[PDB]
Amino acid sequence: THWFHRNPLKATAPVSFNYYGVVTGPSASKICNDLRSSRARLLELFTDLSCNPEMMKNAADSYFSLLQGFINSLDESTQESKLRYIQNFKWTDTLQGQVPSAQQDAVFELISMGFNVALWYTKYASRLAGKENITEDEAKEVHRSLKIAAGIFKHLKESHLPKLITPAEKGRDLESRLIEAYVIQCQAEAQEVTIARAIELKHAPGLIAALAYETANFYQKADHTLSSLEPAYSAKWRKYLHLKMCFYTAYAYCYHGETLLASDKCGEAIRSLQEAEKLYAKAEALCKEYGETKGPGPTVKPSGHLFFRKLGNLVKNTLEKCQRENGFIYFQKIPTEAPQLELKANYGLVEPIPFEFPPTSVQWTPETLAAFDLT
Amino acid sequence: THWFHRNPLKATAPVSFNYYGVVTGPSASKICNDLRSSRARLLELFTDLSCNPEMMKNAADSYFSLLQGFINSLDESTQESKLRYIQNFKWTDTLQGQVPSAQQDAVFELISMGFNVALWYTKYASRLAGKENITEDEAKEVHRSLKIAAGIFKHLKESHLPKLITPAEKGRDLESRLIEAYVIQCQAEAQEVTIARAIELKHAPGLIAALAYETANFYQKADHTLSSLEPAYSAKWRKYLHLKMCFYTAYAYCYHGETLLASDKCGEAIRSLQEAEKLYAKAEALCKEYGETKGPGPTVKPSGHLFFRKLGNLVKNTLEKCQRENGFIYFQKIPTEAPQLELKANYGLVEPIPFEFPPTSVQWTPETLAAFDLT
Amino acid sequence: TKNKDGVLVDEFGLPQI
Amino acid sequence: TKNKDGVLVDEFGLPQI
Repeated sequence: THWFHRNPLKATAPVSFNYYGVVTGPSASKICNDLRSSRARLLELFTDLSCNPEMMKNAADSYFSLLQGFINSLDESTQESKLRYIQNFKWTDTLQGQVPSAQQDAVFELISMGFNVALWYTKYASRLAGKENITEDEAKEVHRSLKIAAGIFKHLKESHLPKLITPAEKGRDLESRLIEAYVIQCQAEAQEVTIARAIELKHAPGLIAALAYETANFYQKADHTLSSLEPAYSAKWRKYLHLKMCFYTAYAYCYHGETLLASDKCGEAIRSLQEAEKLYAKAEALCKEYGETKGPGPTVKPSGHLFFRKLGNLVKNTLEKCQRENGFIYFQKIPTEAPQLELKANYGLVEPIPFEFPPTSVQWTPETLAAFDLT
Repeated sequence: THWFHRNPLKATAPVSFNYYGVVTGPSASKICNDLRSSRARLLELFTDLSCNPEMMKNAADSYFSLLQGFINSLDESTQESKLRYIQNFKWTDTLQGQVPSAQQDAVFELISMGFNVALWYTKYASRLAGKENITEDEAKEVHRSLKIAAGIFKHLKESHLPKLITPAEKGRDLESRLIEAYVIQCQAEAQEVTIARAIELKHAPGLIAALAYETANFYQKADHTLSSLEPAYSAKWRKYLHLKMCFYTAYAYCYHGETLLASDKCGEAIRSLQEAEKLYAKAEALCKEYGETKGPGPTVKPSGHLFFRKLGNLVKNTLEKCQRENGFIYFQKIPTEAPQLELKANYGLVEPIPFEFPPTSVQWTPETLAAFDLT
Repeated sequence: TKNKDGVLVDEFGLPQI
Repeated sequence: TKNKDGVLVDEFGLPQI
């Protein structure tokens, strides 16, 4: 079973898009009704178990292509829409709890909403990957939901975040480091899915070890990116990433030891296994330290180990082979340092699905824009 | 296969027992010829590999029943034999190489010769014990011979040394502390045999551990007894002793682990076993440290481990049972100290077989004794 | 589907058995 | 042969059975 720590969904205040005197004629005033309802619908799906990617993809697409007229220019003369600052939007943040923050910037809405959509795909993926029944086509669905979420986040960070006039506030969802932390985690989680698959399809030990090593690295690299944050809100989540890094370094040494045993290097296989078991114990302690850290989102539990399955057997095969010049119990002669892993994954590495917002709705014309008439 | 270190036999100057003028008459003449021949025979036997305990016993009784005419008074009415100081005897020593020692006393000869028969017994014991096949009534023979040897050394020590007029030098066989050390090594070696039997017969681990620990103590006492001597001559010997101490302390720890495992103490079982394996690997060190140490006696090698057999089986049983508590290859919750063995053997301890010299030969008569005129 | 090396790959990027 | 506890004993002093 897969267990993915989840921070809560962002929440927002309703927006009616009612400008009264500003808006004129059916066209413009009809656009404001569509935004009203598209945003309303898109906000409902977030909490709806019924909702699938096909439904979400359609809701978001609709709303964003309409909201895109508050950001982009229609003509290529001007750089940007004249409506950008017309509306005050209000949003909470994954790590900040009940406390919201407002900006009257349409771009602030685009990124907060787009962020939530991304956040949705990962939550949809985790419910899914949590099932015991989980099938192949469903596993692939999780792998994919994660790569989409990742590509969305990445796109916010790269092409969008730079445009906000309000400077980035540490701890808020809308700052660079934190979005980067989400992008990494998503890739990290897609690779876990692959690792389970590779262990189940009985793929080569070297392949698994490498993909496990690369995965632990993404987790370490994520935790690092969050190290700039204050402990209050970031502590539990960081304890989780630390936990996931240990878990997968355990797997790395475990499957790597098998590699070593096959190469007839006994003191090293033994040493690789001891570090695997050692890191797993570390991971269990962290899992305890994690369960006891207060912060955003509920705690999750791993359970469901396949690990000592594999471990018990490698330990059995190593000793059966290595008593010889090494065992039986008090061990000689074993390297003091754990065998260093620079392992390179040729298979399983996940990259984000490149994402882009829809162009401006066809409902947007120089005329229907001019029907707004600020003044 | 059993391995017993042996210092060399003692060599003695040939004695004719030709007294010329002192000797008057056929009977005194004939009793001197029998002394000479019974002694020459006993001496030839020491180096006879075709000699067994029934042969030696016979040759020894003949000579010693005659020799005591030079020592004990016949009819009482007097203290000792008037002949005690008549002959000068010369014997080398086990630790002293080619440097002999001489006293003109019959008791010096008695003791020295008795010391050699007992030595011969321990030597007949190690030759047989060294054989590969080694039936059960061959093992009894080895065991019994060590016990006889022990009994003789003890008798010589307690009931004889006192009678010597000049005290033996340090390093000499005829000094009390040395003799005591042979007694202990004879006992310790007979129990090695009992230990080989207890193991093959699959006796209780508690019984084997106790006997193994008791045997190590005997080696530590012999070693501490020889401690006051000059390292020059004693160095190699005391090395073998300290070697055996380790060897048998390790066997104690092995069979004690099994005790702690049956009583379901997992942490301490593993530790006691780590100890067993540690000491044995050290004993293999002292083995070479012993081979390259210079001193009286040849070098012997153990080979023939039945140890790792037992260790490997204990380790398996212990790992299967104890893992999931103390871990697989990397052990947790393990006592930091090896348990101190205080163990008492209720079975298999060796007492020396009580020894007595034979009665003075009836061939010694006041008439034969009067035929000796010391003028 | 084949990676750069011409080895066949499943949807997860793992080789095909 | 029995020891002081009445336990049947081996020629080497090990317990019989």
